[PDB]
Amino acid sequence: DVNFDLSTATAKTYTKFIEDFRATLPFSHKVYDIPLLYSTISDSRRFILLNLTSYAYETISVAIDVTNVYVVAYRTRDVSYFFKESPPEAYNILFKGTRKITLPYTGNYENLQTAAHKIRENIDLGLPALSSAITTLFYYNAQSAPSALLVLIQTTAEAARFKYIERHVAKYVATNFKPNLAIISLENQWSALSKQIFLAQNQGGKFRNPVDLIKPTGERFQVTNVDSDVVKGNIKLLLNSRASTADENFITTMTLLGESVVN
Repeated sequence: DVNFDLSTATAKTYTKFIEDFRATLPFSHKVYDIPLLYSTISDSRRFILLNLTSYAYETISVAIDVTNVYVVAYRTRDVSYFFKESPPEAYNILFKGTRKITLPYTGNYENLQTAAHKIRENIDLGLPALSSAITTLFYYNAQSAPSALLVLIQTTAEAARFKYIERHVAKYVATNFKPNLAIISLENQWSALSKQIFLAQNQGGKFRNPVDLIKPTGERFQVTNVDSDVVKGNIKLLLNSRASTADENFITTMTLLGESVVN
C-alpha cells in the first residue's frame, strides 16, 4: 500500500511516492537492476490500495493492479465503483463491506473516451489537476467522473510506470498544463519497449524489433537500442508480460510444491 498527500504534494515528495510505489509491489526478477511484475501476482497482493488526500484534507482510497499498475477502481466516502470485463473480480478482494457500483463502462480507455468525448491530449494534468481528480470523484460528476479518474491514472499509475512521466507531472506543483503527444505514443510504445527491454539483455543493447515513439519535445523519433533516452534512468519497473510459456499451464500451475522435493 502507498500513500500520497496532494495537500503536501511536492516535487521531492512525488519522487518518494514513485520510488516507494515501485517497492510496494513484489518483483518477479530484476531487469537492468529494476523491479518488474510477472504476468500475474497473488490476487490478495495483486490489488494494492493508495491513500490519497485531496488538498481539502479529505482522504480517499485507490485500488490498482500490481502488474500493469492501472486503477481498476477506487473508493470514495463509503461507495466504491469499478468498470466491467475485468475489475469485478474486485468484489472478491477490493472493497469488503462498503457499497459497490460498477459503471456500464469497461476498464478500457475507448469506453471512457466515448463517454468523456475527449482525448488525453485535451485533458488537463498536473499535481493541482489531481485535486480535481480526487475532488471530482467525491462529487462524482457523470461526465467528468470518467475524465477525473483518467487524470489519476496518468498522474499515479502512469507516473509510476515511467520516471519521465513522473518528471513532467512532478514539474507542475501549482499550475495545470495539458499533457503532450509524447506521453500518448510513449504510453503505448512503453509496453512494446518494456518486453523488448528483457530481450535487450541478449541483444547487447539492441532490440530485435525497433520501437517508434515520440520524444517529449513533440516530434516522432525511432529508438532501437538502450542508447535511447527512454532505456536510460527513464525506465524503472517494467512489465514482463511473460506468460507465453504459461501455455503449457505447467511451469505454472505445476509449480507443485513438489519442487524442493527433499521434504
